[PDB]
Amino acid sequence: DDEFEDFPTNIWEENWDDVEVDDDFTNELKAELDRYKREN
Amino acid sequence: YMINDAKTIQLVGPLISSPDNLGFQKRSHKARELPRFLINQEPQLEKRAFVQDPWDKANQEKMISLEESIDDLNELYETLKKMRNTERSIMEEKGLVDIVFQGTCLDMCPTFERSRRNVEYTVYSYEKNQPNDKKASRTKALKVFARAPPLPSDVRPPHILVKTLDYIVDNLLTTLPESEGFLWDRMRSIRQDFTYQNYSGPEAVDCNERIVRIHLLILHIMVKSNVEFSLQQELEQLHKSLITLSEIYDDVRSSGGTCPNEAEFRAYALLSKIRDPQYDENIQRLPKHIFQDKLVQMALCFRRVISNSAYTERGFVKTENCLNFYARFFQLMQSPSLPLLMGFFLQMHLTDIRFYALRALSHTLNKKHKPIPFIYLENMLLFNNRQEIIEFCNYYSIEIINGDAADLKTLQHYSHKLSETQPLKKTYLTCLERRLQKTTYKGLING
Amino acid sequence: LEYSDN
Amino acid sequence: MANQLLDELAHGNFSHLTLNLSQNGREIAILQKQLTGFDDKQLETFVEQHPAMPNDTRFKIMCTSFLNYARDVDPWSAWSSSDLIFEFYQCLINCLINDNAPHIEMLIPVATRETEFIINLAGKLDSFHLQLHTRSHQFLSHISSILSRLFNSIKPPIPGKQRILLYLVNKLNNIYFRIESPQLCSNIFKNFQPKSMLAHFNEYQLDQQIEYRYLLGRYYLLNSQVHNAFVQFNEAFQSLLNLPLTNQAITRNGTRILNYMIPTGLILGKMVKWGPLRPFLSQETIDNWSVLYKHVRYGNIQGVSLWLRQNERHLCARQLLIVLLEKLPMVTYRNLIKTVIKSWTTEWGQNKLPYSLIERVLQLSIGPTFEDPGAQEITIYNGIHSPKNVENVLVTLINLGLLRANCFPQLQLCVVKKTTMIQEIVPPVNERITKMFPAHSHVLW
Repeated sequence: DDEFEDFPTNIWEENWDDVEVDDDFTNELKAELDRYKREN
Repeated sequence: YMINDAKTIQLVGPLISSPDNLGFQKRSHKARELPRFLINQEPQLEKRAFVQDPWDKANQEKMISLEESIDDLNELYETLKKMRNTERSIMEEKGLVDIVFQGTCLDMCPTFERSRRNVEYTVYSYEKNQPNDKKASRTKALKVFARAPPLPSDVRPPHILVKTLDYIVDNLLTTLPESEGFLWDRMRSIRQDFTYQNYSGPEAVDCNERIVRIHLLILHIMVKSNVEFSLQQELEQLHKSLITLSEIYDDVRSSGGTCPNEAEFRAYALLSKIRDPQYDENIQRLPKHIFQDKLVQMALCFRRVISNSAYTERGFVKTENCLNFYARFFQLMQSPSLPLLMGFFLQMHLTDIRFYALRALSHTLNKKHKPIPFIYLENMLLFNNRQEIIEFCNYYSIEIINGDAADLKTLQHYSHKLSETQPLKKTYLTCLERRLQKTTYKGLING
Repeated sequence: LEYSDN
Repeated sequence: MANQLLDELAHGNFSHLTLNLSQNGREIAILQKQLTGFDDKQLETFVEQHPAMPNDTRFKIMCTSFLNYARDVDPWSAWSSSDLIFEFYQCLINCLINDNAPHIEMLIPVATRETEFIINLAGKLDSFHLQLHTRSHQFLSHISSILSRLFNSIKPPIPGKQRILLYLVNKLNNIYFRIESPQLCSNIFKNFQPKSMLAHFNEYQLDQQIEYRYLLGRYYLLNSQVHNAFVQFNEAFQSLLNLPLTNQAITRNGTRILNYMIPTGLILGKMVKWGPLRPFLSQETIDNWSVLYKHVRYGNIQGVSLWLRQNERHLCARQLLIVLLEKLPMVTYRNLIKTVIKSWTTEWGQNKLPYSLIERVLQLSIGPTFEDPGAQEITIYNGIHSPKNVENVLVTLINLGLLRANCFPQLQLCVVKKTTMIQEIVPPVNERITKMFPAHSHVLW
């Protein structure tokens, strides 16, 4: 469980928002934005 | 004395696997007394048969007959008081007084209690059989919240309190709001009788549950009728009943029992302190079937949308990434699936939510923005009428332009509380008021 | 219509 | 033989003064046989008349209680012998309250050694609370009361009592969390620093510091102070990486703090590299959090809601479901708005965002909700977010500082600064949250 037992370097993505990694959801999102612009 | 049972000893197990190897020999030991840290008074969680001394009930019969015969209130009170002193003396000999304690007051109000209030002229018109009558009626009087150990005649048995509470629900709810102080005091007495007997069985749960619903119903009636009443006293008493009721649920759960309406009143506990994180961890420890009930899910859905990161109050620490979904809050209040009693509880935060809705919106407007028309605010914050919003703007010194628009950039206060000013009168939602008019009070409280 | 930080 | 043990205790030797019969059974069994024919008055008078015994009454009663424990101990029944064990332990701690108690320096190792044993015993007994007609978590609660009295007794003047101060604090907090009453840890934290006589917090042993920060951050997370909780979680794990990993117990403690560090870091908009965390977390756990990262990085509210629902039970056990449900959606919205702004303003040169555009992108992100016919019954997952509240989402983002824009309720659009750089519009999440909510320094003192 969560109780500790007995005892006898950066780890965070500093640049994660700026770097772009493609995924299906973003492509679907960009499809909606493109569709909206065509409508208007 | 420590419990010495073969089954319990076998179940717990030995300290070591093989005491014989270490040279130990089986020994017989005296039954030692129970240590001070292990003694606990288990509240009763099961139905208990009602039994009374035959002399005790005969004494009450004499009191009833004596009350009918004597017409002078002063004379009747003195005779009853002398009988009480004799009654306490024999009960001390009988041992049924200060140890299990059981009440014997078969009627709604003790005969001695009715006599005492008759000479003090403290009997309300509700208790009297007729308004011109001078003696409190036996079939309509109710015991007063008391504050010498109580005698078994003063306290009433649990199966009478359920009958007493039924009388209040059926024959006294329609008298609100004029009888707010009467019902609030009388119901508080009912819980006092339970704690005298140290009883927490199904009768206590059923009675405590309905008391909470009355307080929620009373809470809406007072604000709707615009009648001055004590608010903090009402809320604190409601909060005390919820933590007491929640405490009973843990004891029933720890004993392997169950309560059919636990989920409903876990939800009320969450709404008692909306912005207190302590109740968020308590609900998480509860079993799955309680955490996933619709009443509980609806309750903590409100807790998220009310959560505002700019909520400023003395002795309050703000938290990160609070939703502050004021628009979603008013969409839930209009939902037909919202239980009505939960709506009454949430109406107490309408002023706070509306202020932080406008305060949050005020920060997202440029200096050259036109005043927001009242028509837009009413559809957003669900104001009953234009008279309510204009009072709201005047309370917080929001400038009003042409009588139909609000100049949000003129808002200066960052907290819903003003140090000098009295708090704004509590309001309500007309949507919930309409729902109330379609349901009787008796049907709503019973469920 | 231009942005203006507060 | 009994007189020999008294001489051993009188001179300060505590080799045989232990409650663990595994390493003391032979001595006590002989002691019980010789002492089986005496009364409680006999034992008390036996200790008093013994030569060289310290005059302190605290030490006198502790010796008598141990002799009383030895005489009436029942090895075959832990429950029947339970009262003797707890009675001796309380007397042992009471002997340790006074700073000038005799043989206190040699008594300190005894108290720590017996405390670990009795904590284990109390946990076993409280499991059978129903059959013993005792309230739940009663034995642990009694011990916590004993330790709490000891903790209050510690005051700054290296005295042995001061040496185990942080050790005592960790024991107290672990009991409070175990008895499901963690709000009691507030008193311990508020008084820990004043009682400590060390110049700096890092002067304590590194193993105890990691345990303390783990509990302190865990305590902060209960009060929904994620930034304060994160600082302790981040600092504790940084210290843990220095320790050698060959113990295989550091790793199990390493994955315990990560179970709280990762969700807390995500709330503040911080993603964790899976490289250094590879040994501590199983591959199944890596994938489970990776799914959440993908949903929150690209502004998928429905995905975040579904992930919490799928992982509801184990998050609810660690007091994480409510906090994650509170804070994750607002970070998810920021990434969602950042995506549309990037493809609408920085590329197409339009600084006006109509609410209609955001509404149709929210209903794609959120999907079915309570009002939709699909979800007839309101749940915690499909009852908070609705695409209709376009302005409400934008208003909260601007107030939180995650978005720099102005909204026009009448025009049904929000205007933004017309700039190619997105950092001028949507600042990085962690910098804004930390700026608005400063956290206490990871260096306590």
